[PDB]
Amino acid sequence: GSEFDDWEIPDGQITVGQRIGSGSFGTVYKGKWHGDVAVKMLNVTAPTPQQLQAFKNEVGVLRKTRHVNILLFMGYSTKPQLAIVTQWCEGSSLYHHLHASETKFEMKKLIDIARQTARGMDYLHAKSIIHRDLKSNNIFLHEDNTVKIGDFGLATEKSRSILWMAPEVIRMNPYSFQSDVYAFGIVLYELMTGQLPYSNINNRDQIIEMVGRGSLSPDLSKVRSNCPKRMKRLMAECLKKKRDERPSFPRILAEIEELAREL
Amino acid sequence: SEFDDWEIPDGQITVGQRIGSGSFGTVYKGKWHGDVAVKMLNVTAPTPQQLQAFKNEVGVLRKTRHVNILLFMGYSTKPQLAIVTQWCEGSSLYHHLHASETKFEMKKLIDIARQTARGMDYLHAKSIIHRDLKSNNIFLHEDNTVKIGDFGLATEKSGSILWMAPEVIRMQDSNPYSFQSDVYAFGIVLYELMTGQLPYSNINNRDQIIEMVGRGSLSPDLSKVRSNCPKRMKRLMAECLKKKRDERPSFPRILAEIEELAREL
Ligand SMILES: [Cl-]
Ligand SMILES: [Cl-]
Repeated sequence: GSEFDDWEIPDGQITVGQRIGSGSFGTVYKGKWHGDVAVKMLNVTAPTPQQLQAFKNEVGVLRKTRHVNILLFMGYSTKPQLAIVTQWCEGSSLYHHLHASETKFEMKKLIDIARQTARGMDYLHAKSIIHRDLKSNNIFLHEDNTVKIGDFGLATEKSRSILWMAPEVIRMNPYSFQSDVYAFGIVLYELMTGQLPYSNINNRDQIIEMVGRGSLSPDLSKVRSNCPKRMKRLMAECLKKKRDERPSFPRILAEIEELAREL
Repeated sequence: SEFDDWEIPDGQITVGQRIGSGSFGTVYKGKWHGDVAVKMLNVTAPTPQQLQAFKNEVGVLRKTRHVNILLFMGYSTKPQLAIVTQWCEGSSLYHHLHASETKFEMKKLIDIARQTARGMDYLHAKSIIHRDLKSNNIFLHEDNTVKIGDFGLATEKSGSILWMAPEVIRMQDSNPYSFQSDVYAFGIVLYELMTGQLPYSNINNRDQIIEMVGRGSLSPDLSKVRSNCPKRMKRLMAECLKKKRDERPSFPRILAEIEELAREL
């Protein structure tokens, strides 16, 4: 029975702190409410009655999409600008661990992260939400070791980073549940290899079309030796160039769940 | 082995976010009865000989205390050689200036300069040469106090060249460091505060910078200072940046001068 007005965090209750970086539609800062929060300042200066109502509509979606493996929407703030407030993940991002700290995860941990990410993506798809922007950069590690997917919000506003782009997207509308599945395949690649795909190609433009046409795909030889065979097989499916040949997330999760029992 | 009441045992620190490289090791956020910073030292298999050398640095670190330098709170040996200090939630001056492009007010900038000079004044009164002062190891605490770090392991003592005095950059293999080369480093820091940038940002070749800064023929372009940088601060900056090192002012005078010019506001 709550309404949009009630999800505003009263002015002054959030102290905004260290700037973290850019996310979809805005800038992410660390903050303090009663506890740690993340605050994403939206890039909108003076919102028209139509843009405010759209913000209301998206917020309405965020309020009802809830799962242990996606960020919790905690409210929005109005001054100085519209902002989305969420819980803070002390473990930062998967990207930061894999590619910036070069943190060493053991195989069991890699697989647990893949499993939690698949659970999260499965829930979003079950709610008919297309993420469009899945990458290790917006997969977060909570202090309690849970995976929290982020950047799934403002989906409709979206329908108005090339490494995770399915070829049909990378050459072109083109976004689908199946393109989400591909980006997840790249995240599996990141996890199972410890590196970004195409690390041997220095020019984007070479990558953009070769992957687009289909003459370039991730080098699977870079996969760790203790990576389960099933996991390798699943990754290859999610990365199918023909989008209709990719598995869906109920299937992906089932495959990772069972594959995880064997351990 | 052999009890040391300042050592933190192998189980008691939780290492968290990797932050980055500081002198002589890697910095981590961590937990020891609360947030701390943990710097893991680049020593692999420490002999009991370097361990005693380290224990001696630790003795000096304990005694070096001032509101404007990091507090040495403990060390570890297992699983790795590490120094623990307080955590500064405000991160470094470098991160704000050149990564976040945080926009500080002139008053705040001058307060940071004032607090950093106080820290450097204390060190120099204890006859300590920092040797590596730069915006990267000037930290802002949650409570707004400036905390200087990276001054430890002085007896034990890249992108750091921007802060290197000309006599330092050209005699790098000859222990060129002095109280006066610290003062220059501080002048580069004033430069960053007053212009919002790294000096020589328009030049691509580090080697060109080393050579030119070494010959005295390249120096920070002081015209790039904000329009409202006080005249006294711009002059101080230029004195700290003198190529003749004995012509640079000492920190008691640098401090006094900043105190007053800040009062005029
Ligand atoms: Cl709403
Ligand atoms: Cl909530």
